[PDB]
Amino acid sequence: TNVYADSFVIRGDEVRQIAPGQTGKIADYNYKLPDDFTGCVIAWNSNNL
Amino acid sequence: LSRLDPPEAEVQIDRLITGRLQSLQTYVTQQLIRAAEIRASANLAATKM
Repeated sequence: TNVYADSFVIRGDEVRQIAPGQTGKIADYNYKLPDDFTGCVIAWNSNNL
Repeated sequence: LSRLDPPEAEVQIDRLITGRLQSLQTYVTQQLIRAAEIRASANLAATKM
């Protein structure tokens, strides 16, 4: 039907927090995903940028 | 419900629900068979009357 592309930048240590049923400062106060989330998550380092 | 996250509570409650509804089905089947027996007895009683 549609594609929602959501973009941001965070430290690598918190990358694991982006998934259904996660906990953390990012997961609770920054960006919350539904438990039944369908779709893909992509991340790559941007220290040079 | 009061000790674990919703993702884990889902699995635990799933196990409990499966067990309990299985118990209900067992009970209902036993009741059906026993009711058939009672119906046979009642038909015999009516014939005797």
